[PDB]
Amino acid sequence: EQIGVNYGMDGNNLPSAGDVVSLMKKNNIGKMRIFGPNADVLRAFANSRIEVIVGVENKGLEAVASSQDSANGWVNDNIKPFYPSTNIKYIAVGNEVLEMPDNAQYVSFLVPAIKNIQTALENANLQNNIKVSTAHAMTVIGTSSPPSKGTFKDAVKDSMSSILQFLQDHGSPFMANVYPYFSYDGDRSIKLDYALFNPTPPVVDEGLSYTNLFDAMVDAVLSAMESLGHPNIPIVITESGWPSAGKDVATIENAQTYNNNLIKHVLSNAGTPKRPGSSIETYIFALFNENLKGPAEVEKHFGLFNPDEQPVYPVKFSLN
Repeated sequence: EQIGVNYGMDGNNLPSAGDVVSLMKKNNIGKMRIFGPNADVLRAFANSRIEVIVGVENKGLEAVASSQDSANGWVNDNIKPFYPSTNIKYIAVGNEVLEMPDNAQYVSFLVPAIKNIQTALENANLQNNIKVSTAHAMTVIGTSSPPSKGTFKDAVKDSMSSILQFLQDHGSPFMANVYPYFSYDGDRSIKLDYALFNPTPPVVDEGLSYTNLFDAMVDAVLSAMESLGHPNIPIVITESGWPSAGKDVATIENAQTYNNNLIKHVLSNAGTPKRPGSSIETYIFALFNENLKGPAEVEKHFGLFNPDEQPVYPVKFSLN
């Protein structure tokens, strides 16, 4: 029912955690994601009722993969002290680990880290309350057009099969970072209107109507999961957004259009064409412009808000 955001912290000038809680409450933002442990933040969110995804940082995967004691320590230090007052719902063990050159060094730690974090939750008696997954980039997807033909790249199938079985066994969601922006930027034969949810001819695929690129990308992931024998794993969109400066189509107007339209889309009952009828759990990337991101200028312009909490552009955060 309420939208989520990524609470990215890679800026040198961002608000206190308490101010961030107030900003989310004021704007009916009901879910948030952090990329790593942060006690000050989890403390600030106590009794806020905001649902929280806490990450294991990619650089922390090796420790928790290599030892159950380490994974137990991670849960006991970073999660257990804050639950249930802070409503932690998921641990996202790693971010964009697979099919990403910068993270190739961490790939061998991914699956054992997921499993050890799960065991650590069980050891803490938190397994009924908090589930475990990992956030994937779209680089894990091989074929994506048409969405019905979606597959995983051959190179990730082994890892992905293991991950999907884990998810099925634990009733845990696939977490996807999904950016029509990047798909469009890299292939200008895509219609910009389709990327933005603007009026555009729908794409009919096996009787299903794709009115926008977001739905097409998400459904390619669903088809890919089905192709590995997993038709019943839900998807949480851990990131989606559109930068407001730094490229021809990275503008105030386009970011405003994309994020307003995305919110209206995912909070509605539309669903996606393969899974219609229910809201899509989504975390906008990101709450603030983050002035230490880079190197490309677009990276510093993913915020719904400037660091002073002034909107970068107006956003309707609810269906009301």
